[PDB]
Amino acid sequence: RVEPQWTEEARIEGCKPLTPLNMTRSVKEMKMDRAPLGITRFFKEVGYRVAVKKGSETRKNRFVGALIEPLKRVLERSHVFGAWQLTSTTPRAVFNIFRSKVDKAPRELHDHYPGLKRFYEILADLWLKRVGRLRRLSEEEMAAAINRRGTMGYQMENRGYTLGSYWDSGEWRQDVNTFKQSLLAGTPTHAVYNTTAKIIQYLPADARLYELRVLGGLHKFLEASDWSVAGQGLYKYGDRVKKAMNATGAAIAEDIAGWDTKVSKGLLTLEAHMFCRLAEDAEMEKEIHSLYRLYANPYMVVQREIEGEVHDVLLRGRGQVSSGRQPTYAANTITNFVTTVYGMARALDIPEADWPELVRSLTDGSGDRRLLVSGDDKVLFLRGDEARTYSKKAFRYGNDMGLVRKDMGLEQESEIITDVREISFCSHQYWPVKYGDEVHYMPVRDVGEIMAKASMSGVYRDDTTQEAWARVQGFNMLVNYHHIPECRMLALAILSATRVGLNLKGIAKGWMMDTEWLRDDLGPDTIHALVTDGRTQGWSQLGYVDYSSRKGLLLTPDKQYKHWRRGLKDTINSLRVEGGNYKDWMNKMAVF
Amino acid sequence: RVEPQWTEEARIEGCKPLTPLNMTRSVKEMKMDRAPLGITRFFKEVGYRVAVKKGSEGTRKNRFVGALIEPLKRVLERSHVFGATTPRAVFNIFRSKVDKAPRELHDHYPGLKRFYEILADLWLKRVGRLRRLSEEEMAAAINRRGTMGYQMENRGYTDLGSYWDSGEWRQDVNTFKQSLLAGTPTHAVYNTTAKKRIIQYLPADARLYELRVLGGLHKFLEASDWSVAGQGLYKYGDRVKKAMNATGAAIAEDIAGWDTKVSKGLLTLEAHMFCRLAEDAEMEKEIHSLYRLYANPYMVVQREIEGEVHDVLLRGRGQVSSGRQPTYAANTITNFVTTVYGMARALDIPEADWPELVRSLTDGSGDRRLLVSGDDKVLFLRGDEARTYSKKAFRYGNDMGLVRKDMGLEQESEIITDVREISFCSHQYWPVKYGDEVHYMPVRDVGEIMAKASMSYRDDTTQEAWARVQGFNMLVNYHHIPECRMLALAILSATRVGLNLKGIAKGWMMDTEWLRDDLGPDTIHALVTDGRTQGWSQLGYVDYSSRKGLLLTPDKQYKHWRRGLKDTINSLRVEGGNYKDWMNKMAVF
Repeated sequence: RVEPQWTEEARIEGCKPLTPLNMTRSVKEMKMDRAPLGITRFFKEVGYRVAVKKGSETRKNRFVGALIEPLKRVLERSHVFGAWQLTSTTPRAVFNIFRSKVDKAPRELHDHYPGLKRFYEILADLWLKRVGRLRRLSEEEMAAAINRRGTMGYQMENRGYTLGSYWDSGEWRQDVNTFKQSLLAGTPTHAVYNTTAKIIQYLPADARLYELRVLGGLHKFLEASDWSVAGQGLYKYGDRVKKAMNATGAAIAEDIAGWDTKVSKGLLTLEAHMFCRLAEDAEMEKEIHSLYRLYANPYMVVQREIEGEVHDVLLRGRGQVSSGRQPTYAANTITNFVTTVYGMARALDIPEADWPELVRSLTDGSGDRRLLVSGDDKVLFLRGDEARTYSKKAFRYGNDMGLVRKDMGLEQESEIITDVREISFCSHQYWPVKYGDEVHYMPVRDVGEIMAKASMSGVYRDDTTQEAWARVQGFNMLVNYHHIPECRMLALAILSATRVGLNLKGIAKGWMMDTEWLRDDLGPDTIHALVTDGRTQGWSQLGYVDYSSRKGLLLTPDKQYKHWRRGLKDTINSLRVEGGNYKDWMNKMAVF
Repeated sequence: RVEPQWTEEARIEGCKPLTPLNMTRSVKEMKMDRAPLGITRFFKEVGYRVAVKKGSEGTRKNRFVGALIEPLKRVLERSHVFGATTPRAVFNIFRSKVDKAPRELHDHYPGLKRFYEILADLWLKRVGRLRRLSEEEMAAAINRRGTMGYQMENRGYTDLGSYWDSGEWRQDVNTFKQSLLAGTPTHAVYNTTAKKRIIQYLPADARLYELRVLGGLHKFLEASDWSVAGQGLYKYGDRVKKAMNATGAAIAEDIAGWDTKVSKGLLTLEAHMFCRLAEDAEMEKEIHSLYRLYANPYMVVQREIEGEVHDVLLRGRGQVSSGRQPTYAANTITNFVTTVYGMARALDIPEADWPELVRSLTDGSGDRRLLVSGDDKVLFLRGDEARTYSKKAFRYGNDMGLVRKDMGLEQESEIITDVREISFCSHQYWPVKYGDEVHYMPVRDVGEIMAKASMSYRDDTTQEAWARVQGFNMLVNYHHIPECRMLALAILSATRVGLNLKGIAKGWMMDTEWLRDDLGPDTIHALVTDGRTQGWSQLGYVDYSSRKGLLLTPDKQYKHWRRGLKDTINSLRVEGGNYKDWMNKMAVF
């Protein structure tokens, strides 16, 4: 049907264009048994196979699901609970979703690249003074970050055991090394992204290792900058927000709808060029620029159903951001920060001569302008009069680049936030909680979502791997939500109904970062050392949210709520295995 | 006066001789001017400098710990080993402790080569080849607070840890790698430190080199049931008790001054075994070249003759150095092999049966088990194979130059039966009940325990952190000793919450994961009984009837100390500091 046609990529002065590489080698590895059908709008098709693969995986946890069963009435009536009921998605839906979310052409033609280039450079200059050059990741740094439970792709489905399994075999070593030769020469292998739906776009197991080896060092600057929250956990997000409000007073927190599909190849060029000025050696400079030649103009495969014939459809795009690659989070955060500050300076009449200082003040954390970035999520903190000017003028600079704000008019003025408790960052709001003599702001979300992710899971041994997965969520719920009464009561029930001495740290190694507090000997002072650095101690000093705020996103202490609390004891015992080493009631650690 | 080493270095069939290296490069870095005096008997003198420097140090009593255990000083001195530098006196120590010629001539080398090889063969099949240590791996093991040596003291470098981060060691170690690999090695003279026991340390450049090649020896010792490398003192007891239950009779003999009694011939079987275990052929040259400096070494020691202090250069042969990363690993394997060889020769174990002995011992199967840690061992045998070993085996040791401490040269070994009287790593191991489980936990003279916590002035927030670190250690390893738990709890109550426990004093301490302010009873449970127990009320003690001798008795002075522990804690408490709630409420008053 429709055949794709798009505007030519604009070239940017002082930048190296990300020219496409010869991808004839990688398309060999897919084997389409037919010719294109051309039903896509942005993505040009190359061919379709027939019923080569399907997409399957998700069960409710017996331990968590039984503890929150008495609560299922209130959670569904007043909260976002049960909104994750989605069977293994049929290939028709994965196509209509791919056509209505990713089949969009980014805006690659706009005159904001000159200003955006200098902001990328000014950030690159500050980075080199205070952190240094981007050092490649060694073999030990990769292993700590790799997702051990990952599929290696159809392209290496034939090779053998399937990611952690092949990290121990040792076959990954020359994989990454053979890919350096393939990419810089321009004939890369295994460079077609795979598609999964639950649209995540993932690559084979190696090259991920190449990306992590070359672009995993971006983590250092984000940790060292007051505009990023890399490394720290949710329990520290709130006090960061409260610090920025006290200096500014007005906050603008806007989302971009489908950020991954709205990044242009030009932004991807200004990115590489910034990371080239950060590379350690000249060889690394070629490695970053050659990798972004594959990052831009990608190739991928998607399925469809078309009333009978499940197909395997290869497609190619331009300049879009890959959902499943590891170092994407770092790049997204940097390129968001840059695009946002550029529009801010353009709206506040900040002359270019003051731009080198603006980036330093924002990275150091001084001045009437503070910012907080984390992927597609940002909160801009500004002074009262500066925030009103940002509201009436700044959206024109975002819309030129193709970044349209979600649930808002194209030229609608930004909403100025006054109550710090109305600031949405990393899907959570932040409410004040009393810790002894100190008050800290702690992540609050709809309780329904919280409990839904603790119950809805892929397993490796069903039970006793499911039990371990239950208390691992129990520990997470106690560390990050001990201030919500419902979540501590549950977390302590989960910890009481699950066995002492399971492979907690060993299981869920890929997803779980900061696993230091995932141990059976955890106690109240463990959370204290995270929240207030140990300056507090005791269950009696671990505070809760205000009573007046125990509503809305959080549960109300009504008759149904009391009934669930009453039944928690019995349910814990109904879950306990005969003669298991079960910790004492962790529920005796909250006053009834 | 005379220097007649003339012990005619032995030759071993099938081994590469440890030929001496050209040390003309290293002696220049010593800047020696005067002529030898030749007071040494084994070590050959080359020259001495004049009073360039001396030695200064501070062994100070911790204000925090010392004040807590002061009411106990009366009884600790009456009944225990409590209360226990001059360049002149450093020399006369080194003359009576190190200035001894090792026995290099004996015909036990053929049999010892095979045992070195057959263990080298099992290790290749069960572990693999010896892999060099990466730079990260080197960091996790370096002692950050160490001197870099007199040769590099002039550079301005104040301590090893700070200039380990500079990265300039990489150029230092590679350039030094060329010298050692093909003659005229640089920075190759060992330097000496007093320890009131002469420590022999090598410059920071070489320390990193030996760690890069021979640091991976740790792994092989972790895979074998005859080492305790890696595991903490809280796991030593149960390892001893497991061996007793299969054998019944134990023999624990110490060698007096083991470092000074190893011969170069043993160092040749050492190097060659590690050469048979090296990953590549280049590593083989690296291990052998390093053992060319290890054998026939050079070193400088101070002395005071007629009121003149001198830096006296000397040279020996085939002795083992204290300050090396691979020395503990080597000394353990070397101790293991010389021991098993003697046991095979005394129990009449055919040479055709030796490959199974070394496997049974590594796997931990049979009526024959061994426990090795540096110069320390306990040989576990059956009741009647222990009677044969006691009467016949010392002759094989005495031939190799390894004479037993405080025993007759040919005196019969003493066969031990009571598990609680076995001595491994300066500790005995008494049975303690952890709920329904019983585990053997390390005991020792309490006088020696509490002394080390006191390091026996001035204060510093590192002196406070050093007391808290000693208090967490005392609580994990000696909570069964009642007095040590009370002291450990008193230390934890009088030390502030939130110091840099893990950061400072970390270099000597290994496995510091439980050094944390949120420690609690189940932290010790997860160590002793893998978490199968829980709660203070399940953290057991030694038998009351055994609260005597090595341990304190609950007499009037002990109770008096207990009463006064409350006020002493407070008297130490800084105003307005976050002090962990009385960790002493966790014991019965």
